[PDB]
Amino acid sequence: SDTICIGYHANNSTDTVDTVLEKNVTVTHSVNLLEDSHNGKLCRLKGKAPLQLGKCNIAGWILGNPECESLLSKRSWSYIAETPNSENGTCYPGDFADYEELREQLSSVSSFERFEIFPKESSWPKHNTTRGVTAACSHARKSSFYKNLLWLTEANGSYPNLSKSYVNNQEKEVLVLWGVHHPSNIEDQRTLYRKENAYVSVVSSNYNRRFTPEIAERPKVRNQAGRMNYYWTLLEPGDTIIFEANGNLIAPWYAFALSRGLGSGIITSNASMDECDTKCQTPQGAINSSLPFQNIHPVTIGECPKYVKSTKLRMVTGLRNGLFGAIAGFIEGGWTGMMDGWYGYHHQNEQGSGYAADQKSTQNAINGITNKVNSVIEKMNTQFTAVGKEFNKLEKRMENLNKKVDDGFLDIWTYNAELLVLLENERTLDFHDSNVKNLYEKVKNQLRNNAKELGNGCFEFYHKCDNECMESVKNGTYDYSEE
Amino acid sequence: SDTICIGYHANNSTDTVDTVLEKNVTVTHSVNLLEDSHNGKLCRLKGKAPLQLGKCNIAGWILGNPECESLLSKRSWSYIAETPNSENGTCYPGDFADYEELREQLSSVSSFERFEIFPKESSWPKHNTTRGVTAACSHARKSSFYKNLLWLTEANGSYPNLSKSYVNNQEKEVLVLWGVHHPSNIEDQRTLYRKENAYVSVVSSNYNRRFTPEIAERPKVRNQAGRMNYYWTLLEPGDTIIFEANGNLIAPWYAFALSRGLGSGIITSNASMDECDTKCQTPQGAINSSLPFQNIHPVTIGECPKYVKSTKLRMVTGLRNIPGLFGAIAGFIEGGWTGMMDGWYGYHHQNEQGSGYAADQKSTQNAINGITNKVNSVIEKMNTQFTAVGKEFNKLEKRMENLNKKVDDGFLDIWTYNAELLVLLENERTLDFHDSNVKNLYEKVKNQLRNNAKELGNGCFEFYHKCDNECMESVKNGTYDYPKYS
Amino acid sequence: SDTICIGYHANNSTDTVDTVLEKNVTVTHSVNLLEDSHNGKLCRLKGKAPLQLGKCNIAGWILGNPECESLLSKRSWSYIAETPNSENGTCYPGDFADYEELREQLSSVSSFERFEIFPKESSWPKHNTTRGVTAACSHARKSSFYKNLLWLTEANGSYPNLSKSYVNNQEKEVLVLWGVHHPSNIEDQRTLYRKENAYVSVVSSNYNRRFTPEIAERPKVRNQAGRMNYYWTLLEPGDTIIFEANGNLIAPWYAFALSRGLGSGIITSNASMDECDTKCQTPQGAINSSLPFQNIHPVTIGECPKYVKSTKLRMVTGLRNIPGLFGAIAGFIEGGWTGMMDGWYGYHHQNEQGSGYAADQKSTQNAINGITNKVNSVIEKMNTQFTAVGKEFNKLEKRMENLNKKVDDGFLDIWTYNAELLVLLENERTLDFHDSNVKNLYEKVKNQLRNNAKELGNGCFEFYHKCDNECMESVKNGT
Ligand SMILES: *[C@@H]1O[C@H](CO)[C@@H](O[C@@H]2O[C@H](CO)[C@@H](O[C@@H]3O[C@H](CO[C@H]4O[C@H](CO)[C@@H](O)[C@H](O[C@H]5O[C@H](CO)[C@@H](O)[C@H](O)[C@@H]5O)[C@@H]4O)[C@@H](O)[C@H](O[C@H]4O[C@H](CO)[C@@H](O)[C@H](O)[C@@H]4O)[C@@H]3O)[C@H](O)[C@H]2NC(C)=O)[C@H](O)[C@H]1NC(C)=O
Ligand SMILES: *[C@@H]1O[C@H](CO)[C@@H](O[C@@H]2O[C@H](CO)[C@@H](O[C@@H]3O[C@H](CO[C@H]4O[C@H](CO)[C@@H](O)[C@H](O)[C@@H]4O)[C@@H](O)[C@H](O[C@H]4O[C@H](CO)[C@@H](O)[C@H](O)[C@@H]4O)[C@@H]3O)[C@H](O)[C@H]2NC(C)=O)[C@H](O)[C@H]1NC(C)=O
Ligand SMILES: *[C@@H]1O[C@H](CO)[C@@H](O[C@@H]2O[C@H](CO)[C@@H](O[C@@H]3O[C@H](CO)[C@@H](O)[C@H](O)[C@@H]3O)[C@H](O)[C@H]2NC(C)=O)[C@H](O)[C@H]1NC(C)=O
Ligand SMILES: *[C@@H]1O[C@H](CO)[C@@H](O[C@@H]2O[C@H](CO)[C@@H](O)[C@H](O)[C@H]2NC(C)=O)[C@H](O)[C@H]1NC(C)=O
Ligand SMILES: *[C@@H]1O[C@H](CO)[C@@H](O[C@@H]2O[C@H](CO)[C@@H](O)[C@H](O)[C@H]2NC(C)=O)[C@H](O)[C@H]1NC(C)=O
Ligand SMILES: *[C@@H]1O[C@H](CO)[C@@H](O[C@@H]2O[C@H](CO)[C@@H](O)[C@H](O)[C@H]2NC(C)=O)[C@H](O)[C@H]1NC(C)=O
Ligand SMILES: *[C@@H]1O[C@H](CO)[C@@H](O[C@@H]2O[C@H](CO)[C@@H](O)[C@H](O)[C@H]2NC(C)=O)[C@H](O)[C@H]1NC(C)=O
Ligand SMILES: *[C@@H]1O[C@H](CO)[C@@H](O)[C@H](O)[C@H]1NC(C)=O
Ligand SMILES: *[C@@H]1O[C@H](CO)[C@@H](O)[C@H](O)[C@H]1NC(C)=O
Ligand SMILES: *[C@@H]1O[C@H](CO)[C@@H](O)[C@H](O)[C@H]1NC(C)=O
Ligand SMILES: *[C@@H]1O[C@H](CO)[C@@H](O)[C@H](O)[C@H]1NC(C)=O
Ligand SMILES: *[C@@H]1O[C@H](CO)[C@@H](O)[C@H](O)[C@H]1NC(C)=O
Ligand SMILES: *[C@@H]1O[C@H](CO)[C@@H](O)[C@H](O)[C@H]1NC(C)=O
Ligand SMILES: *[C@@H]1O[C@H](CO)[C@@H](O)[C@H](O)[C@H]1NC(C)=O
Ligand SMILES: *[C@@H]1O[C@H](CO)[C@@H](O)[C@H](O)[C@H]1NC(C)=O
Ligand SMILES: *[C@@H]1O[C@H](CO)[C@@H](O)[C@H](O)[C@H]1NC(C)=O
Ligand SMILES: *[C@@H]1O[C@H](CO)[C@@H](O)[C@H](O)[C@H]1NC(C)=O
Repeated sequence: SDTICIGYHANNSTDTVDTVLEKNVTVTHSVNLLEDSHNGKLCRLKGKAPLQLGKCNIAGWILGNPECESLLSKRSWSYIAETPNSENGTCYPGDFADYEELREQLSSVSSFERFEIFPKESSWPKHNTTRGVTAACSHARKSSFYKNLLWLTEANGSYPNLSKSYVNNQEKEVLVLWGVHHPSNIEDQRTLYRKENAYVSVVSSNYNRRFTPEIAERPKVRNQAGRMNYYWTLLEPGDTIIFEANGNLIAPWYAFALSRGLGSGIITSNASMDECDTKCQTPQGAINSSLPFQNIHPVTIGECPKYVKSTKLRMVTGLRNGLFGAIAGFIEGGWTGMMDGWYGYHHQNEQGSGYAADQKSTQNAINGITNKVNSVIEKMNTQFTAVGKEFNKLEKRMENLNKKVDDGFLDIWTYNAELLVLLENERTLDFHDSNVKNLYEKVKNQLRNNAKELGNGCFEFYHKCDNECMESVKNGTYDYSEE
Repeated sequence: SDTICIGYHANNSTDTVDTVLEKNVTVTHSVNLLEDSHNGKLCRLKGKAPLQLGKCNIAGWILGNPECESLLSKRSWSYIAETPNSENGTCYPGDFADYEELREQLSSVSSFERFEIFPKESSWPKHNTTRGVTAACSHARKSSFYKNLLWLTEANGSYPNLSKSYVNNQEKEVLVLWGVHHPSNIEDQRTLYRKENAYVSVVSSNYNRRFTPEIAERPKVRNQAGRMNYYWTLLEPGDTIIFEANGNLIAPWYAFALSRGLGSGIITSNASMDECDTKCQTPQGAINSSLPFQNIHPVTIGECPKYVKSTKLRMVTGLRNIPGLFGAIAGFIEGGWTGMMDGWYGYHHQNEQGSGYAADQKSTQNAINGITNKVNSVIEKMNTQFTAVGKEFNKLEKRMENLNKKVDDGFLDIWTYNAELLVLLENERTLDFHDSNVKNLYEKVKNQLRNNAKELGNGCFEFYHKCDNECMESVKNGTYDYPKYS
Repeated sequence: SDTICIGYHANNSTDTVDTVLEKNVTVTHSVNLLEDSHNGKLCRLKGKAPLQLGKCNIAGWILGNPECESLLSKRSWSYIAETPNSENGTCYPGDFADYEELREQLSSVSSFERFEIFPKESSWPKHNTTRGVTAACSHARKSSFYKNLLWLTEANGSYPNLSKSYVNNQEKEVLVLWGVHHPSNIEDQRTLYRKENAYVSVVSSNYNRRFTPEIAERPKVRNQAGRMNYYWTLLEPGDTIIFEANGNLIAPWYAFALSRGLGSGIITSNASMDECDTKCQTPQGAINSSLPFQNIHPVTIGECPKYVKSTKLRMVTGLRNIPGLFGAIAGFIEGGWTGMMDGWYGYHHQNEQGSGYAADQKSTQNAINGITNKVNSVIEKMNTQFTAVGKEFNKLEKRMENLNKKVDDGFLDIWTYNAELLVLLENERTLDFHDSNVKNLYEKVKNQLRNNAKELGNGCFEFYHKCDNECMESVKNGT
């Protein structure tokens, strides 16, 4: 007897997917949508390396703590990496005004340039510029001080009025930092500033603040009962800043001209830097930006996949290894032997035997599933952003609001991703079930009376069929010689 | 021989939709789910017109900058519209305390009424009330000052202690604003206030602050080295506010009795206002709220379609236009019928009495009702809370500004993804549905005409027996007398 | 002649669901996905009862308003419940610094220990410790004061310098509260403090502030033109706090050692407490947390279903009830069988030995298992973290308040839309599924009886050969 069979692919694949109706379905071909690995390194974003702070936090780096590396020239960075629990910040204890705010300002800086705003050798001719050192800020076992500030003191029994101004002719924003010293007793205030009641005044076109030292005994920090409060402001292009004091000023020595870029952010990381590039950086390492979802870390920088709590997001592209009754229905098994398509034919006649795929229906199915995967992947809108937000000890409400935002996006993206994969995996299998059922009915319609339907997807020809009648039948031309 | 064919509609439509399996599919009918047009005007929200500030920002308007129009009547507004050239604010340089907070609080009011809190002519018998004008607040080429504040100065060589109180009897909140002058040198401090050390004190039942002038040389803004700081508080009904100073006070002259309503916001727009109503205002113009999505602007006020980055959201309602999951459409019935123009699905008959198309009304009306219900569900399930998306943050609120941007951008990402895929997937489902309606019509006829006709394999049945117009009507209305012909 | 029929289940159910194509479809079985009821009481979260403040707000409780002495002995809680009449707070008028911030801090406290930081009887030997009472803080018709603070005044014509330190040896954070008095006139300043210009100083390793009294005429609140501003700080373990003053200090008397727990929150509720447990508390009452969605209240504490504006989220699990896409149900098999009560799909046989219905167990069991897996996926994929939705903002934080409102409202719109459409679309898919299982059941037998029977067109086959009960069982068993 002669036979033409319609059937589908099977292979040695062990891939499993989940579907809305069935868990743990072994499938022939599949695509993973979930980034779940990282390279364990810090990499370049947008071509530039990050600003690496090493032993310091931003306070110590921006103030110039003697244990931190100085930036002498103009530099650029993609994001900032500080390590956890950096211990070199404000070596002299005090309050850093709007510290988190300043950290956020430095996260959106494309270029950054240190310059000597009030040069130490020439700006203070009637004050002592070389005695302002302390053991709290020592380096290599010798006392020192912040490299960007200058602790002025009395000279020859007097601390005269000082008035120092600076005009921003840099055609960009200038970040100016300064300090105010608060002694632990009036003896030290008298010794250093030759006055009991001093003041500091700092003004620009849009900044204006007056400081008066407050003297009291305090618990010792870094063996210091005194305090220095740190302050900063952004001087607009063309604007001037005026410093006026008769005591206690920790004066600007170096300041920073800066250029703004894309908003970036700060990564806390114990990971080391490497000679890699990336479109998306996480605290434990860089991740590929090709898939729509990732489960490595919710706080990322770059053009990043959405963070999900999922551990598996596997999308079926092939077949069971149903809704339309053929696959796992009346055609109960796949053909490992057919290795050139998803759907096709098996012939058995006197002229020879073997499997062959139907190129038309397989190519249509391959092209459609490809469009489906590309839509799940490429419809994902991806802007360059920095997720992280920093809040101080009196911003717990803002911190919890930020956590409620990140967590809600996580719940929405996790649920929708899980269910999308479950439902569309079901749809993809029905699509294959319907492509083979339509292939069967196409041949049945052509083979109207010339064959018996065996009920297994196979038709036994009455008309004697060689290897020549079939090529016309699989090419869909038939002339409906009874044995 | 006589023949009855099953087929589906085709027309001259050029609409294209995308589906999960195929992009750019030509279809007979489709619906747009994406608002992509606005009317270019500012409209009334919740029945009320916005406050239009024109040349002024809220600061200049509320202080009474001499270049701003004063409000003589009691009025109401749903939101505030300032223009990109709103440049007239604090004409005398200084800090406006909690400015953004005041902008948000003033953005929608049930009633608003300016009134003379401390009449200039009668409240300060021992101070100079006529010398406090400056070129920084010039008007008509003459020095001037804010119309709602009064710059008190010394009179006859003395600036006496002042203590002025006001009881809120307005049975609503009163917005009281005031200022503090900070001279640029001690000579000016002496000349105007006859003291080097002055203070200002302002107290209510829940507001309590003391100000002392700080004198220093400062860079000149609008040719002023001095500074004036502006302050405000909302005095609750029945409460008292007390001003105490011996110098430097920029005193309240007019205040505002107001009732605030549900929180609104500020629109920055160069669009003109019109006598239109809307549920959703956008900076470039009002938009309809009938569709679930819009791509006009992310920052809107009202009950608004969700903002998406999509450029096209077209939902198929009809069929592939050919002038498949179930094998019929674009399968064995490979083409549509331009000739059938009164339904989606139907028949072509040819017998000795004539030929022509006819739509199957039952199955067509069923499909129209389902697709209608499907489109209405996609549209009407969209809950949109009244919201004012915009948020203003000052130079020290950058983290807050980025948190607000992360919220708007996260919602944009969720809604764009969900909108695109919903249309991609439901477009596929709608086409499967039409394909399955044609299969069931074809199979319905095949069951009726069991052996009395040959299946040609293209949607057509070749009758063995002669079939007239009562027989053809019998097949199309599903009362085919099968035994009669066997 | 002998007949075998394929059909589907029908019952007396009146449940209705909506589908994307058709509203209000009567179905045989369904599951509710929407929690829409609550028990009307306050319950224990994570095993611990809430702190009920009753007549007091948090200011009155933490400061020790004399009308809150019944709250001085509560030490552990899961969340805080204030009532709509919580009116006893700062009985002496003034500003409470970072009050909302402190309310959020106390929302995340596991254990709480009040302790006498500066004992009134022994810490102030040269000041008057018994005169600092006022009618603004009355108790039992006698002037009084906060039970956790001490209003120090001059003794015998002088208010001497004071310096008091405290070392946190509690091995946990110590919440320290204090105040600064601001009289309305300089006569009262001299009377209480023997000084016109005083100062207060409070310092630790990370806190540093100096306060100066401001003397001015003020409107009277609770008959007081004076003011007391309230302050606090969290003292780190091992750190020292130093109080220094020569006047106007309202000194700490008791402080609080606290241990943080899971971040929780504050509920305002008129509901009474009961001896119940819940994984989710709402202001009107506790709710079940089993379903993925609830419509009771958007501001919840616990592991909570997502809040939706929906009034009905019913998912069909069974079939159209007749007491489609694949053409059988409501197609050529126009009705369901109330008689078949042992399955969703099955057969009716009629031959010379008898008649009756029989469910096809394989196809029914396969369908029941698949629909079960689907219902469980919709439910169990819902990630539910312990959260406290609520956020409190003061009169100068409207922008923050409206940003929090935009966040809550955005999540509500996303979840409502997605829930409604998921149910409409999966209800359609579920009904399509049943239509397809009966079509495949019909087609299986039609292939089996290729020439031996006439297809009647209603799901029934008229046997040509006489078919007995072993022939019938083989057709129903596919043998
Ligand atoms: C309650 O709290 C108040 C605070 O509000 C206390 O008031 C303060 O008390 C302290 C001590 O009681 C006062 O400090 C003293 O100041 C005098 C005045 O010194 C000045 O006057 C002289 C010239 O006019 C000169 O002697 C001084 O020179 C000092 O400073 C320079 C700095 O370079 C240095 O070179 C010198 O060597 C001197 O150090 C200065 O110009 C000062 O003379 C006192 O010295 C005494 O104390 C120190 C330390 O104890 C000791 O070393 C000396 O031997 C000497 O015995 C001292 O420093 C402060 O001025 C007060 N402040 C106010 C506002 O009144 C009050 O005392 C507290 N009461 C109680 C009961 O505790
Ligand atoms: C370091 O910093 C301190 C504080 O910042 C400065 O101290 C101030 O210095 C100014 C300038 O000398 C002082 O102002 C002066 O006040 C004198 C007194 O004026 C009052 O009394 C007279 C007569 O009773 C009245 O006519 C007058 O209207 C006032 O009521 C004035 O007479 C001075 O004017 C002289 O200088 C100006 C220019 O500056 C001329 O135009 C005049 O013609 C006149 O010759 C002057 O205005 C001020 O009092 C000081 N403050 C304090 C708190 O003492 C230091 O000067 C500064 N530098 C140094 C080196 O210490
Ligand atoms: C920069 O960072 C380093 C590392 O954190 C700092 O060195 C550390 O300084 C702390 C504080 O002084 C030391 O702790 C103290 O040790 C001393 C002596 O043992 C003791 O008296 C204190 O009670 C406390 O235990 C710590 O041991 C020390 N560690 C090392 C490795 O040196 C340094 O101070 C920082 N310098 C600047 C300028 O920021
Ligand atoms: C600033 O103060 C320092 C220390 O008080 C002065 O340093 C002294 O300088 C002389 C030379 O002029 C040396 O002989 C001393 O040994 C230095 N003392 C110390 C402790 O190093 C310094 O001179 C002062 N600055 C100016 C400009 O006079
Ligand atoms: C109101 O706004 C106008 C325009 O912003 C101001 O006029 C400008 O004033 C500056 C002086 O600082 C000049 O440099 C410009 O040439 C002016 N522009 C025009 C078009 O005249 C005006 O001063 C503002 N007035 C007040 C009271 O705020
Ligand atoms: C005007 O009011 C002030 C304050 O009420 C009176 O007293 C002065 O107050 C300031 C504080 O702002 C102190 O620095 C002064 O020392 C006070 N003057 C004294 C004590 O004589 C002032 O007396 C009042 N003016 C008149 C004319 O009564
Ligand atoms: C505790 O709260 C009550 C009510 O909120 C406070 O005031 C009572 O209010 C009404 C009159 O307005 C009456 O019940 C009593 O006359 C009021 N009581 C008193 C003592 O005035 C009460 O003052 C609050 N107590 C404290 C210490 O804050
Ligand atoms: C999933 O299927 C694989 C075979 O494909 C099997 O080895 C494994 O145990 C299954 N896991 C289950 C049923 O949980
Ligand atoms: C103070 O005297 C020293 C003496 O060595 C001198 O070097 C310094 O320049 C003087 N300070 C001045 C002139 O401001
Ligand atoms: C889309 O379809 C239209 C109409 O058939 C056709 O003209 C156009 O070339 C197609 N291509 C794209 C990219 O839209
Ligand atoms: C808004 O809808 C109305 C009613 O359908 C319509 O007349 C109007 O043109 C629409 N406007 C815009 C801008 O779409
Ligand atoms: C100052 O004195 C003149 C003449 O006595 C008088 O006209 C004027 O009103 C006085 N100033 C004030 C504020 O009354
Ligand atoms: C107020 O000041 C002006 C100067 O601008 C002066 O001419 C006038 O007389 C003064 N009036 C009083 C009452 O002092
Ligand atoms: C069906 O068509 C026949 C032929 O004209 C007609 O006589 C009969 O009334 C129709 N039955 C219906 C519409 O139910
Ligand atoms: C829905 O259908 C039922 C019949 O099962 C009917 O009683 C009811 O009135 C219909 N409408 C609503 C809103 O329930
Ligand atoms: C404190 O003051 C009260 C009343 O003012 C008085 O009865 C008491 O004896 C005083 N005690 C001391 C120690 O001064
Ligand atoms: C101080 O006040 C107490 C309060 O009772 C009093 O007994 C004593 O006599 C007063 N005088 C002195 C010097 O202690």
